[PDB]
This record gives sequence, C-alpha cells and structure tokens, in this order.
Amino acid sequence: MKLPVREFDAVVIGAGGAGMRAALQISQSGQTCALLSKVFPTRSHTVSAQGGITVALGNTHEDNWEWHMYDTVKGSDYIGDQDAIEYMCKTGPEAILELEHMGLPFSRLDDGRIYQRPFGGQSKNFGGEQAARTAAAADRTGHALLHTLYQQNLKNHTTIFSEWYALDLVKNQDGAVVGCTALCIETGEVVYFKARATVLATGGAGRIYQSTTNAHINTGDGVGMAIRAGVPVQDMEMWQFHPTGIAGAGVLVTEGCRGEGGYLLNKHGERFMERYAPNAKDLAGRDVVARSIMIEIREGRGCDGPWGPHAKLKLDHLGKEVLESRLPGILELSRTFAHVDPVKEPIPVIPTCHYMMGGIPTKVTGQALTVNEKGEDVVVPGLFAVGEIACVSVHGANRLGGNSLLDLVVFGRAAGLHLQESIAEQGALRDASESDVEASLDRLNRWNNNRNGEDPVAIRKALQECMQHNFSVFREGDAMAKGLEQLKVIRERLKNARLDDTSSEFNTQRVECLELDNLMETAYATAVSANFRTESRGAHSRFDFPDRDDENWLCHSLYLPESESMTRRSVNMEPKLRPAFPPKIRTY
Amino acid sequence: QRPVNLDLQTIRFPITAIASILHRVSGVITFVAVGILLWLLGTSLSSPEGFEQASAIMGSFFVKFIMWGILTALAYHVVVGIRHMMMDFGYLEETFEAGKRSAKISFVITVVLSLLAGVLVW
Amino acid sequence: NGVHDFILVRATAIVLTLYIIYMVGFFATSGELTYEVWIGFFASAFTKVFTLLALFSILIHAWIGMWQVLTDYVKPLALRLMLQLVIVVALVVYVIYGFVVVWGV
Amino acid sequence: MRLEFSIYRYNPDVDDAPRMQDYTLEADEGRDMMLLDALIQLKEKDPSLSFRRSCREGVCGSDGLNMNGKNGLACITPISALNQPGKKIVIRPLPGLPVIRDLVVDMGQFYAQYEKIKPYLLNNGQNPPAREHLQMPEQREKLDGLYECILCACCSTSCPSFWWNPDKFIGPAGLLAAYRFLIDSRDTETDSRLDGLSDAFSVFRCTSIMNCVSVCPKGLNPTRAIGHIKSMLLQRNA
Ligand SMILES: *Cc1cc2c(cc1C)nc1c(=O)[nH]c(=O)nc-1n2C[C@H](O)[C@H](O)[C@H](O)COP(=O)(O)OP(=O)(O)OC[C@H]1O[C@@H](n2cnc3c(N)ncnc32)[C@H](O)[C@@H]1O
Ligand code: HEM
Ligand SMILES: CC1=C(C(=O)Nc2ccccc2)SCCO1
Ligand SMILES: O=C([O-])[C@H](O)C=C([O-])O
Ligand code: SF4
Ligand code: F3S
Ligand code: FES
Ligand code: NA
Repeated sequence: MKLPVREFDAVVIGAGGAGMRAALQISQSGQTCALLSKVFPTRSHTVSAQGGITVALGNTHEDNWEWHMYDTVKGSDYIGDQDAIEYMCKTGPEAILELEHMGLPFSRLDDGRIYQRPFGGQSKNFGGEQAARTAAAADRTGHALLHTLYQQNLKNHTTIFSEWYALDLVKNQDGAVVGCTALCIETGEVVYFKARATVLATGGAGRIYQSTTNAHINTGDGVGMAIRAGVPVQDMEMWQFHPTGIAGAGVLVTEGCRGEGGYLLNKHGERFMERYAPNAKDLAGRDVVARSIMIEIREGRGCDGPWGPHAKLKLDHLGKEVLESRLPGILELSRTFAHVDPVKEPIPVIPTCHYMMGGIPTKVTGQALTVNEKGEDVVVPGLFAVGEIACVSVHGANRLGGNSLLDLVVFGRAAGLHLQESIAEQGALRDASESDVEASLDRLNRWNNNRNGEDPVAIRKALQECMQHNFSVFREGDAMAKGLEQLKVIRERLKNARLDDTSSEFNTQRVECLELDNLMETAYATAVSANFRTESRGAHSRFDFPDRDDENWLCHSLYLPESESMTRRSVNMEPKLRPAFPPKIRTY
Repeated sequence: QRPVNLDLQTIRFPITAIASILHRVSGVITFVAVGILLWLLGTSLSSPEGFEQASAIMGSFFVKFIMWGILTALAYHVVVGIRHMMMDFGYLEETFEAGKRSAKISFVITVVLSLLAGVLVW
Repeated sequence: NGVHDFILVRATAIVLTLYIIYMVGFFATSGELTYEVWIGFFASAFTKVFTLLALFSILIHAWIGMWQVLTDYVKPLALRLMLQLVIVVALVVYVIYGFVVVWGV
Repeated sequence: MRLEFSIYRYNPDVDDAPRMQDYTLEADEGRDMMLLDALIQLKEKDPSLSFRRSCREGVCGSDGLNMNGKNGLACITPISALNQPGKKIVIRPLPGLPVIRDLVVDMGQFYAQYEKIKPYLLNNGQNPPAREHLQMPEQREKLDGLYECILCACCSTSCPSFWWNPDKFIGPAGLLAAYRFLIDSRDTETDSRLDGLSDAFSVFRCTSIMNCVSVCPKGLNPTRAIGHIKSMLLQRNA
C-alpha cells in the first residue's frame, strides 16, 4: 500500500436525497459509513427539485397505493418492474411521513395535514378522475428535502467526506467490488476507501446533452464507473425530456404549474393538449406531452422570439396570490431567465433533457446486478446503487413526476434496512491487492501525463451536440447509426485529451476532465442502446419503428461493457399483494 | 498559511453600515471626551478665578473647534443610538429600505444638532 | 451574560438621554452665562443628584460599550486586559472626580 | 463588445500572495449573459481558473462571490448589472474566509456556526401525532422567509461582526436558521435552545449593521430574524 487506506463497513458515493437517506439508515443500523460527495452535500441536484413527492397520503382526497401503482406501471409503458413498483408505492406513505417527522417543512392544508397538489399521471380508481397526490413545499420541495436530510445527518454525526471525487471502483481478484479511489479536491490527495458495501448514489447525467435541466455536476460518474468496472447498465435509451424547460435557457419550471391549473398554448392559442390527450390533458405523461409540444413546433404552430422556438405555458389566470404562495420559485426563475413575469404573461417553454430512467440494475435491496454467460441475473458482490443512478426499475420507459424523490427515499432507506443481510449473504470479500488499487488510478494517471493532447472543451461540445441532434425526443434509424459512428470518433479523441492545469490545490480542471470520461461512457451507452431497441415505448420514439412491440421488446435493454454489445432482461410482472397489471394500449 | 480577502477598500458598504461604523467611532470619541469635559467643568467650578479661566479657554478658536467636534460626535452617537433602540423596540422596521431611510433622517438630524452646537460655541 | 449587557446598556442610555435633554435645556435658555447663574445651577440639589446619576450611568454604559469594541479589535489577551484595566479605572475616576467637584459647591 | 475583468488569483504552490489578473472576453452585443457564463468561458481560455458552481439557477448556493465590491451569486448576476464604461468588472472571493484557491473559500467556519445552533428538529416525542405532525397554515407561514436559505454565505461574509469573531458570533445565516427552529411549532426545545444563545457573543454581536439583508440572493432578512431571537431571549431571561 502506497496510498492511504480508509476502511468502513459502507462507503456511500453521493450525498443527494438517495445517498443521504441511505447513510442515515446505514448508520442507525449500527454500521460505520463514509458519505462522499464531490460537492458540499446541500448543493447536489436534489436541491433543485421543485414540484414535490408523489405518494398516496390520502390528504387531499381518499387515495390508495394501488391507484398509485397503476399510474406508475401504466406510466412506465409496462417495462417498470411491478414487484418493485409495488414495494415503492406501498412503502411510500410511511417513508414520507418519516421525513415530516425529521422536520421537512411541507406546505399545509387547512386542517394541518401535508398539502398535496395534482401532477401528471395521477388518477383515482385505476385510470379514472384526476388525482392530487404530490406532497409539496411550495415549489421548493427538493430544497426542503435535501436540507432536511443534511440536518438529520448532522444530528446523527454521519462521517461526511465533502468535496471528494470518486475516481473508479476497486475490484478484487474474485471480481468483487471492495471500495473505490477518490480524489480530495482541496488538497489533491488520493485515497482508497475500503468497504464491504460500496453504494453508488451519484445521480443523473443530463449534461451529455446540449440543453438540460440538470446541474453542471450531473455527469454520470456512476455510469462511467460501473462501465469501467465491467458492470452493465440498463435501459440507457430511456431519457425523460421534461416538457417544460425554459426556452433558450434549459432551466426547469415545475409540472406544478400545470398541476395547479396552468396549461399549454400554441401560436394560435389552441390548448392543444386537449387534442393530443383528451382525458388527462396537460397532466398526461411526460413522454406524450413532450412529443406533443415538439409536433406543434415541427408543424409551424410553435411560437418564436428572443427565446427561440417554444410553446406558451399560461399561468396568469391562477392569480398573483396563488402564484406567489404555491409557485414562488418559478416566478423567480421565469423573471430571471426568460425576462417574463408569469403573473401577466405565459412562460416560453420547450422539452428539455431532464431525467435518466436508465442506470445500474438493482434489486429492491439496492444490490447491483449483472448477468452470467447464460443470461441469468447475478449479484455483484460488494456493489449497490440507489436513486437516479439506479435502474430498479420503478420508472420503466417514462417516470412520473413526483416519483423520483419518492424513489430516493424509499430505496435509499431500503438499501440501509437491508445492508446487514446483504453483507452476510455475499460473504467475506478478499482484499484488494496493490495492483487492484493501482488499476483504479489508470484513468487519473493518463490525464496527469497528457500535456499536448486534444482540447477537452471541443470534445465535450461535439459529444453534446451529437446527442442533441441524434438522441433527442424523436429518433431515426439512419441518424442514430451516424451519431453512434461520430461518438466512436469523439471517444477516440478523448483518449488523447490534455489536462492544462497540473496543480493540486482545488484544481477543478482535473475534476472536469475526469467528468468528461463519464459523459462519454454514458453517451456511448445511451447511443448503443437507442439503436438496439427497434420499437417505440415511452420516451424512446423512432419513425422507423413507430409502434410498441410487446412480443419482442417487453423487456429491459442491457449494455454489456466487456463486449460493448446489447442484450435483454425480463421485466418483472409478479407483484405480491395484488395481481399484475397487464400490458395494454397506453393513451392519455 | 492561507490568505484572506478583507481589503476594506475593495468592498462596497451601504449607508446602514456607514451609519453603524460611525456610531462605534462616535462612542469611543465620547468616552475620551467625558474626561475632557470633566476636566473643564471642575476648573470652571473651583472658584470665580477658575470660571474666568474656563471662559478664556473657551475663547480660543482651536478649542471651539474641538468642543464642536465633541458635541457633534456626541449628538451623532445619541441620535443614531436612538434609531438603534427604536428598532430593538419595534418602532422602526428592519427591512433594508426602512434602514436606509432611518439612517438618512439620522444624518439630517445630526447635521442640524451640529449647527445648534456650532452656534452655542461661537 | 449578554441579555444583561443588552439591557443595562439601554437602561443607562435612556437615563443619559434624559440628562442631556436637561443640560441642553439649561444651556439653551439662560443667555448671559455669569459665574453666579452657573454656580447656582450646579448648587441645586436636582442638578447635583442628576449629574452623579449620569456619571454612574456612564460608568456602566461605557464599560459595556468599550468592552464590545475591545473584544472585536484587540485579540492578544494580555494587551486587552491591560486596556480594560485602564478604561475601568478611568471610568471610576470619572465618577469619583465627579463627586469631588460637586460635593464641593 | 469587449468585456474586461479583474479577477482574484491565488494558488499556494505558485503564488507568494494573492494578485489580481486582467481578463478580456468578446461578448455578443445583442445578448446579455450571467457572470457565471463569463467565468465558464474564461476557463476555456485559462483552464487554471478555479471557482465553485453547480445548479446555475440561484438555488444551490455554490457560487457566492464579491462582485464589484458586493456579494451575490454569479449564476444570477447579469453582466449588464456589473458593466461600467471604462471600468473593469472586479471579482474577488467572499470576504473574511480563508481562501483555498482563486475564488474558492474554506466555508468550514460558516458550517461550524450553523451546527452550533443545532439545525434539526428537536421533538420530545410526547403526544405523538397519528400521522404527520399537524401544522396549521398560520403556524406554517412562520417558516416562510427562513427555510429558503441556500447556505451561500453571502450574508455572513458581508457582516463585520462575523469578520471579527467568526467562532463566537453565529452570524446572520446561522441565526436565521436558529430562528427557523425556534419558531417551528413542531420543535419542543425552544427554551433549551434559547439557553444556549444567551452569552455575550452568539446573537448579541449583531448590532443592526444590516449588510446581511441587501446581499441575500433569496431576499431573506437575517436582521429581522435576529430581532425576533432577541425578543425571545429577553422574554425568557429578563
Ligand atoms: C434536475 C431536476 C430533477 C428533478 C426536479 C427538478 C430538477 C431541476 N424535481 C423533481 C421533483 O419535484 N420530484 C421528483 O420526484 N423528482 C424531481 N427531479 C428528479 C430528481 O430530483 C433527481 O432524480 C434526484 O434529485 C436525483 O437524486 P440523487 O440522490 O439520485 O442524486 P443527486 O441529487 O444529483 O446527487 C448526486 C450526488 O452524487 C455526488 N457525486 C456525483 N459524482 C460523484 C463522484 N465522482 N464522486 C463523489 N461524488 C459524486 C454529488 O456530489 C451529489 O452529492
Ligand atoms: C455619555 C457618554 C457615552 C459614551 C461615552 C458612550 C459610549 C458607547 C460605546 C463605546 C458603545 C459601544 C460601541 C459599539 O459597540 O460599536 C456604545 C453603544 C451604544 N450606545 Fe452609547 N455612549 C454614551 C451615551 C449614550 C447615549 C445617551 C445613548 C442614547 C442614545 C447611547 C446609545 C447607545 C446604544 C443604544 C448602544 C448599543 C449598541 C450595542 O448594544 O452594541 N449612548 N456607547
Ligand atoms: C462590529 C461592529 C462594527 C464594525 O466593525 N463595523 C465596520 C467595521 C469596519 C468596516 C465596516 C464596518 S460597527 C457597529 C458595532 O459593531
Ligand atoms: O416538474 C417538476 O417539479 C419536476 O420535474 C418533477 C419531477 O418529478 O421531476
Ligand atoms: S440568508 Fe441569504 S445570503 Fe444568507 S446564507 Fe441564506 S441565502 Fe445566503
Ligand atoms: S450584517 Fe451583521 S450585524 Fe446584524 S443586522 Fe447584520 S448580522
Ligand atoms: S450555481 Fe447554484 S447558486 Fe449559483
Ligand atoms: Na435511473
């Protein structure tokens, strides 16, 4: 060992909602736990989540976790694993009430109970009347959630390694994951964090696109880490494009706007969601709403101006009082980024890359999965994932608003509840050898030694433009094949990219270069997967295969890093507490 | 050991902060001034000769200038101190706006007292 | 504790504000300042008491205030305690010298 | 149109002390960017320039800076609000904190003051609710203006009292947080919290300088929160 070794029962990589929940739980369950984050924990993307948490509390009206299950399975266009979705919606209420007891400042009904608002994909009685089940703190729910969780972690004295950058997983000779190496951003010191359970909770990767609602820090580090370790990633082609990013800025305005009564208009003032989704209207699922807006634009019914092509999101009829009380956050965002006051004018919006349905496949326990040569699932000893980085999968081909925050909490908690069983089940793991650790550092070492290589800024811009043009809302056989080819070129350039800042004290260039490798693996995996799935389901839409194919594609797609090829995994359809919801035609 | 950015000449201070630093400075000045006023008072009271002697000291233009400074610093500490206490007791609002208005009115009131002081001393 | 300071500093500031209104009153309404009308004012029981009260008030109010300043700008312990010593003695001197000047009138 | 900057630089393995460096940036005339857009662009041309950022929407609190002498977030400060004919745009680290590198400050003492006031729900468990704690809208409104804090440190790093005693004075942001728990109806440790805030320094170093309010990117008002704490302290100890 020529590298300091810091040993813990668990190392949680990421301190967003998922990671902070898991750490809290792992800790209370009596094991030692290091919580790593490449930013101060309260600056993780969860902080920006607006609309709230979808969960059947039954406060605004009688509800039923089975109704929420139906909505989610239907919303996922039938490739969401039903046993896992069952677990989420049934467990949810308890998990969310628990956050309220940690002090989360929810908004309130007149009787004192948690406020819930309508949101997209919400129905009573299995597809009936519109429901209101998203629990909220104005439109700052993610902020409220994240701060509350950090506070709980302070109160529990969690051991937090703030501003450490995880480089790569460390594997032992048996193929088990036994921790990871990380770079302390302040000092430059590199360390091996040794663990019996390494929990990836690194969030999404919207920055592979040219326009995203995601923070700059969403670079798919978890995807890249898994891939480089030989761990497969799943459903990578399933990218949710939120319907309402601010045109010309990418900054999100919550679906809360529509849940509170706002709606979308085109250049002629048609409320076109009545035409495209006669039932749920503006509160239809996101894949559908996003496509609808893009069709309106492509056919010359979109609007224009300083912001570029867009649809109008009309809110002014809700009134100043309701706007300032339930939606203060988008008031600020619209005035600042669009120069539009929502109280008097519609907000210029356009679909914007938002959330990553794909990720590392996991069981409900958070344990990461791989497949052997016969295609059977095999647990990866030592590895776990929770949150946006994971693909459980509870979101299938299209996530419901409100369901990500629920996911972080339910699954972060679950990984913690189950960690002891998971560690016992996997057995003692053999120590990493010195070169096992050294292998983790190869990628870092290349950057440190490359001075005259290519400019990483040009590579990132090419990467992002490629994804924007070829793997956006509508996709095409030809364009995707060409995009994939360009990525291969871009990816070769990156193996020769230079790092111009060579210093060690808070050197952010090195971090951003390291990040770019992860943008690249994520983009590549996405593209290979998008070409592979020759059908249209949820957010994945192709003109060359416009239809949903339940005979050939009622399944997850799986990217295998060693061979760089694709395969399939079953979708689970065996809930324990009620019968499976059978695949059927999905319209809103 | 790590540097710190605390170069006061590179930082903007709003009126409220100016008001506040002056309140502190005026208070220190007043503390010294009390001794001086006492020194003067005691002279002026010890005998009829002490009194004329005090008048003669008050005659000097240099002394009038200082005595004016003392009275001005005192008026300032007092007025701005009352502003402070009106905030503490809820008579003045604590928004940034309210804080700007009240600082300004305080300056104005002080300038007036400073003249009434100048007159009293001339 | 700090609630104690907060209050005493303000109580004394109220007393001192009254004393200033009183002394300003006098000075602003007497014109010709002969040695006799002067000594007459300060001979008055009212003025003697009020003045001694003011001196006590300055003792407390300025002690608190100067303490606040010192504990912001004077870090080294020894230099600070010395400056506190000087300042406290000065303030006490003020009150005592005040007693000797007025009881002598 | 040409944009000119004077930016604070410091790297302990190169520099003996801090220094200001000049920067130029061709900008599109007909379009107005944020300071963070500029910073990110400057880095493309000088890769060694370090600064913090993330959400780029004024929510995460990463990129507090001192801009033309006044604190704020780069990500929501438009260039047009900083630009003056024949002057440079001057960018320096938040004042009073140790500087790690370039525009990156060590926020440790800021986070320490936050922890000192115990920023988490303290509930004694008696009279548990059937489900969520019931909190009426009137009681919930008391939290508005307090929970929105993004821990950016714009306020505290602009407070002289915090500069002189960063380890004794809690500072505006922290006291804002303390009040958030002091008036949460669900928190039952109000008295005990106040007993820990009674010394000469924690709260009382705040003397209404009011630099906190003007810089808060979220439009919060520490002065007012502090005022309320002071009342509670008197109601209890006087
Ligand atoms: C983008 C977005 C998403 C969003 C939303 C609003 C916006 C603007 N509003 C939502 C809502 O109202 N309801 C809901 O259910 N979901 C909403 N979303 C989606 C959701 O917020 C995100 O999926 C979710 O917040 C992700 O949470 P998660 O815990 O999974 O991840 P994160 O918040 O980004 O945290 C990432 C952490 O990982 C650390 N990290 C990343 N890479 C590294 C490396 N290399 N080393 C060490 N740490 C790393 C980050 O520091 C961070 O701590
Ligand atoms: C008579 C001689 C006086 C002297 C020598 C004096 C001195 C001081 C000093 C040194 C301070 C501390 C300064 C700081 O913390 O910045 C102070 C604070 C203060 N002064 Fe006075 N003062 C006098 C009279 C008065 C009067 C009449 C008032 C009434 C308005 C007053 C109002 C205040 C108030 C309210 C504070 C409190 C601010 C705090 O608690 O920090 N002072 N004084
Ligand atoms: C700490 C404090 C003051 C302070 O030091 N103000 C200040 C000092 C230097 C530069 C600007 C303002 S003035 C009001 C009393 O409390
Ligand atoms: O519209 C939102 O608030 C947000 O985008 C919600 C989720 O769940 O992602
Ligand atoms: S109160 Fe305002 S300035 Fe102070 S830390 Fe919070 S958001 Fe930042
Ligand atoms: S800027 Fe500082 S002194 Fe008090 S009102 Fe403010 S915390
Ligand atoms: S970058 Fe998140 S606040 Fe400016
Ligand atoms: Na995912």
